[PDB]
Amino acid sequence: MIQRTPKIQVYSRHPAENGKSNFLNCYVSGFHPSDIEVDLLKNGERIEKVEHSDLSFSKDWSFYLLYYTEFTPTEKDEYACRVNHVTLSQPKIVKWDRDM
Amino acid sequence: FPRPWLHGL
Amino acid sequence: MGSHSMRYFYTSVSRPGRGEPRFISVGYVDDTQFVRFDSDAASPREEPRAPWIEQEGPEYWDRNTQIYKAQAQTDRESLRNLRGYYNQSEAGSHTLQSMYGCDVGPDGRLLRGHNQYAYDGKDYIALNEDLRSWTAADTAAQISQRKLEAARVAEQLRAYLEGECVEWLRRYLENGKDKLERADPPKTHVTHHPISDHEATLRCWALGFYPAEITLTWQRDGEDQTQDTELVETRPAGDRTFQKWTAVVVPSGEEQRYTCHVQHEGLPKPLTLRWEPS
Repeated sequence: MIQRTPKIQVYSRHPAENGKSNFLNCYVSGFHPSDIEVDLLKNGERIEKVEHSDLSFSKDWSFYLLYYTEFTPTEKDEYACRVNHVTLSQPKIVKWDRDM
Repeated sequence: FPRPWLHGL
Repeated sequence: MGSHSMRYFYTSVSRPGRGEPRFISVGYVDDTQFVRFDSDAASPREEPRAPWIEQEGPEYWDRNTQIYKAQAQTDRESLRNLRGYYNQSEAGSHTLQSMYGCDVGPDGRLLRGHNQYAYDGKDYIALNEDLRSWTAADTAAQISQRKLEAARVAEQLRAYLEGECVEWLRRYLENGKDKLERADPPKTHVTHHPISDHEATLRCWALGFYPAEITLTWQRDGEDQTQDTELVETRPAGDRTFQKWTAVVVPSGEEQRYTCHVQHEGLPKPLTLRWEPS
């Protein structure tokens, strides 16, 4: 009713190229209420220098936020976004796929 | 340029 | 085409036991955020969030800061009143959101104004498009409606929306212009991702575009397809621009029967794309 679970997309600013500096984005949207926790992860480990956008909302009143950090992808490093919200019984992890 | 506070609901 | 909007988005959230309700406000011109305020900042003040607004003088930042602080106080009263109208407990958290602003055409004249509210994420009360009357969701909102009518609030909103809203939006567009009046067309391509011996995904990409509004559609044999398609929400790249894709699952060997169709304000004419096995 008055609770909506976040949609999550994890993606780069630019097409990924191993060894070339880029930005990793975790875009969380469609959620209500507004309190939400998000971590960006490198091989399971929280990344410290992560920034986010100012809270805004869509036409249906659901909230959205962009979380982002500089990174340089490689063949083997795995990245992910971990999200908790009152609608989730445990945090949801979505892995970065460079083709989505 | 924002508007002022108005009146409460 | 050629139209523009200004919007302010306010969020007040109560947090019993953890202080007074938070107030946050962001302002946009089209899809470009230009200001913010957050009551939980160490020294709450309206702050610039685009380069072109930094030129405004101290009187602008001071006025607006004082506005938000007053609005925060007013929203806290509204939250109290709404809890009462709904017979709600003092123990829960509730949200009041507010959106207002104006839409203008190429000539700068008002096309329409907006001023509406949501409570716990549900429409509560809205200024009608006449800028004179209100629509209430339920018997609680009818109480607010009577109060707004009594205080003549629609009149004040109409004067702002026809007046300062449009006038300031025009000022932003005129000095802000290089970014705000510039549409950037999407860079487009189709990628191919085998799924099995029998099927492959075709993914039609749109990258680097502004503003956010775009339409991406897959046809088979020139007929719109929604079966076996997936269309992701338009997403921010972080550099003012947006991204989006749409994908379709096709029988392998039939890729050339599929076309992707792209429409965006930055495009002179719609694009049609096919996979090019390079």
